[PDB]
Amino acid sequence: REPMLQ
Amino acid sequence: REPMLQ
Amino acid sequence: SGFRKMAFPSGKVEGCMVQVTCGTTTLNGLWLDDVVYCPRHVICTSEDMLNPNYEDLLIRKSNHNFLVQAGNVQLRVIGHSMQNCVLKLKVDTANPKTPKYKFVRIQPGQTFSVLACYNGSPSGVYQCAMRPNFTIKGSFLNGSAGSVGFNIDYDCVSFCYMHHMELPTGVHAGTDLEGNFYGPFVDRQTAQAAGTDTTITVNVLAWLYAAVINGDRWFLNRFTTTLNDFNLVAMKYNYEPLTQDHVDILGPLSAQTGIAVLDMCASLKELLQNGMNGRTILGSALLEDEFTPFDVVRQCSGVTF
Amino acid sequence: SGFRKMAFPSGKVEGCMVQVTCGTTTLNGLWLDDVVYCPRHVICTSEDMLNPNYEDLLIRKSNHNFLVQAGNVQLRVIGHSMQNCVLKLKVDTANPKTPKYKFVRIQPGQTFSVLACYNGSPSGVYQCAMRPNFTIKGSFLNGSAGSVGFNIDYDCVSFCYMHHMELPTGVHAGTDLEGNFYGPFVDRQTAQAAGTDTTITVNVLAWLYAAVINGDRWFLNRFTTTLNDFNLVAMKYNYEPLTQDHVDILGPLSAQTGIAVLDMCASLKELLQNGMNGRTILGSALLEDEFTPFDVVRQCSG
Repeated sequence: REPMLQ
Repeated sequence: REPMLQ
Repeated sequence: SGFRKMAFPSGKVEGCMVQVTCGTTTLNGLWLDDVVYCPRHVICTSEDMLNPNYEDLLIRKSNHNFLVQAGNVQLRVIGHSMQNCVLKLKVDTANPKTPKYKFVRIQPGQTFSVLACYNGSPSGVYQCAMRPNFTIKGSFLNGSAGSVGFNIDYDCVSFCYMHHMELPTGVHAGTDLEGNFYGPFVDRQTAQAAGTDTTITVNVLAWLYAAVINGDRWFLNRFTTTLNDFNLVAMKYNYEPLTQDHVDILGPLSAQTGIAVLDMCASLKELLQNGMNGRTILGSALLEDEFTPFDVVRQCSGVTF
Repeated sequence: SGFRKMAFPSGKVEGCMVQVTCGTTTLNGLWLDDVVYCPRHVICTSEDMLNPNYEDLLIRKSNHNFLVQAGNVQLRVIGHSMQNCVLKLKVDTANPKTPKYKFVRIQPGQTFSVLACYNGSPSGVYQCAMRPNFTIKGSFLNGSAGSVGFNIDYDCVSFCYMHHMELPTGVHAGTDLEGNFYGPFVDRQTAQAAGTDTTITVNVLAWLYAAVINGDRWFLNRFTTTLNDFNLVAMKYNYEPLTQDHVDILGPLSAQTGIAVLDMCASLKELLQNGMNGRTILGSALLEDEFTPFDVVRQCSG
């Protein structure tokens, strides 16, 4: 998956 | 051990 | 993503905590409107804790015998009465920090947050469940009595527990906010023991649903089961039998995931009979039973207070 | 008695949480005195998340592009700057409920309380440890960025974490309050992965001591070990080397229980080489490593 900025 | 009122 | 044992924010309850000193002993009270709720054994000395006659210890005390401090301010007690196992100390000042609140008596298998307090100062917050045997697996030291357990619904604090004692096995017992003990215990240092406990099946099932929501699903299988056939397995492993209300309560999670409750019971059956074989679920090697279905939905949807 | 994952009371931090919106993206800010600290990726659109140049994005912003809401009140932003990966929005009113506080950068192995928040409002609190690989194992959804981690001593809140992002394996990453990330991570959605992790040996030992204080003793044994013999086994199981500073920090718990640190190491050695045989310690079938020695002393009796 991609990293996710939350 | 006896019950302890805290 | 992720799934943690999460407590409610404690801010609204912190402002209700006060210290009650009745001579030499000190414990915590809960200040709502113009009443301070505290365990009655604040009036005892250590020589009285065995078999106190609370009615006779009370009459020796008058209003001025109760020292109530809310931080840097002292609250004048202008009245005192006993309701079951709590005292109600009327004060001359209604707590300006009183939240919207309810007093509720909870059922075994339901959870709540505890704000552990000492000398009227909060010290910690953690999540508990009322065990089927009516004890709670808390963390409490001498002086913690009067700490409270609660849930929040929107902006309303539902107080369900006030702490009173520790049992010989290291578990804990207390009352609702009307002073009635959970379970058959008494605020006495006589011989007492918690009865047999069981695992809260419907909570284990909710937690397995939480696992699936979060992508932890190795325990899913192509099998199914009837409720009665599952409950035979449940009792074999000292799990609470599943009643169809439990099944109903799991309805929202089953609909969210598309996994029939009885199919998830089939996964739980295989877990009980074959263990986890060194695998983990949501980071745990044991089957966690202190998340309710409401807890799961609350966390996984980001509800705020 | 008893032993639980215990967070600090969250009230003082609840009173500092605000919502920050720049365009269509919203997250949380921390409002202390007249400054609001928040993650810089609040200036990004959903397309600026892959490889943002934050300098470019920020210079294109004005003060009025930042909407700050404290409860149902709008705070006026009157100045902004970027410090590493956080923004500092100066507002026109100081938070009147600002607690005594400090900013600290914690060490892998230390713990803190997280107040998970959405739209400037709190959802819940839980304990986290900073893993050796600079991740934390939290419970964070979109919108949670800007939630903070902290420790409370007396009534001084030591802020040590601000949440930014979720890595692919589902662990979480963020910065200190000065905007420097914990770990080699960057606030972009380019490919990244957490490094290999290890178990925090000193914390497992502290947790064993907690069990002894709470009357669990089945794992104790008559054996002893040297620090070097123990560390040879430790490495074999992905455990951090135990140092003399770690032995020293376990002093109080050793004294209270009367079990030498190296005797507890022998206990842990036998647990690692033989497992637990379906038994449990403090309600856990795994060796817990997210309690510090300080967490044990704070919770347990003396």
